[PDB]
Amino acid sequence: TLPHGHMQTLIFLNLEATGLPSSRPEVTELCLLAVHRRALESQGHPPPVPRPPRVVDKLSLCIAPGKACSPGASEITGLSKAELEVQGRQRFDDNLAILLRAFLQRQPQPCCLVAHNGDRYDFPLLQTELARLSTPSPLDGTFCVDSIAALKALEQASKSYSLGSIYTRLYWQAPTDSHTAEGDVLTLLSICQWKPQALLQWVDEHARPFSTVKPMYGT
Amino acid sequence: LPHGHMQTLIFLNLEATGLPSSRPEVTELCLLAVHRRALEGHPPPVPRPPRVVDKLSLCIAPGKACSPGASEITGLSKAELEVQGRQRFDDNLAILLRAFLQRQPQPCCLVAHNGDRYDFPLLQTELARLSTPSPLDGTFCVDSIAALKALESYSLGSIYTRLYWQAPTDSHTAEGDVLTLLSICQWKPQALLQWVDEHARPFSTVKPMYG
DNA sequence: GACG
DNA sequence: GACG
Ligand SMILES: [Ca+2]
Ligand SMILES: [Ca+2]
Ligand SMILES: [Ca+2]
Ligand SMILES: [Ca+2]
Repeated sequence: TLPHGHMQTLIFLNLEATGLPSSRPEVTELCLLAVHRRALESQGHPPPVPRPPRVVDKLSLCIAPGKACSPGASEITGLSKAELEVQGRQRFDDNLAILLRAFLQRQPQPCCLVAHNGDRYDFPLLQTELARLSTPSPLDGTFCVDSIAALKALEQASKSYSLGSIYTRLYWQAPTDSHTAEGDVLTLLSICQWKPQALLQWVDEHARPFSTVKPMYGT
Repeated sequence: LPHGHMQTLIFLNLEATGLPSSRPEVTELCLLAVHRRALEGHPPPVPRPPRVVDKLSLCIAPGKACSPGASEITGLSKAELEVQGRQRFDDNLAILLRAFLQRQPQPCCLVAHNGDRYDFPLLQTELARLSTPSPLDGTFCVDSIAALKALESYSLGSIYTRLYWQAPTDSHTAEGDVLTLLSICQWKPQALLQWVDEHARPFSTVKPMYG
């Protein structure tokens, strides 16, 4: 049975940040890739890496963080507080929320955000970020799900579950453009398309309200 | 230097229900915003995109059906966009576009291929029906066709293949061709910037495609 | 042209 | 572990 009905659109979501949870990191890059459920509802071996649906909305943004990028974040992601400021990137701010709001508003409701390790990373982090704003959270009315739980579940029914490992186990290919918000969100879409009807249903079953996610750290 | 140095280039691409004759409406819109400073052999390797870009890509339900030609080459149709729940070109889109523009240093200059004859007049027509003040007012625009001529057929693909001695990909998706456009524009970035600064014109002076 |  |  379904806790909240059928999610009308899935939003694959990926972030880059200044470091790992222990460093109370900040967002530096954010990608959203909105897909309607019909899009998710395969010939050959190894299985062709699936084409993205023809109809998707994509938002990819760069974000000046209020603190330095740890050296680790800098070398994996290719970003730095200093370069984003050279390119005049604005921070995680009220206008970024209206933007998110308007972007989310264009999607059939309700939404379900899907991030890889989202339960331990992107969600709580996004939650922390948004809590600083005075604009109402534009996420409070969405649902979320962590695609590590999904892939486990799905593979089980037919080992490492990091992004690339799964993508490589599934497709016998290397993921491209790793650690760019968009780059890795696409690879995430690829593995979620592995069994669309099965993932799509696993999502409906496990979706939970974003507002019940705890912030990574406090103010 | 009529309008100072553009701080942001926003490469712009659309899909639509057809060609100007048919009074088209927009079905797909893609914006690729690159800061000025992320723009400052043989055959030349296709250039890479800068690490820092902002991208917005949206499918839009048109009010009129697609012409058979527009469906053919774009893979889109009113019915599909609708059944998949795409909203119209509405006030919220205007609010979204604007929020996106607000994140860039000014002045922004739009860049589109044959934009003076297509995209710009088309967008202006779409935006004139809205109660929101246009988010594009105060922006600048330029036609990458004039740009590429001045720098050197001038179809998008012709140019790409002529500069990089190889084939484009992902045609007639708003994003597919916006990326292509990005490449040929970075063939000679510095020369491009200088020409853009020189020929940029206020979007708000662009006549509507139709009324 | 050259844009869909 | 897995997220940067
Ligand atoms: Ca991630
Ligand atoms: Ca990543
Ligand atoms: Ca075009
Ligand atoms: Ca196109």
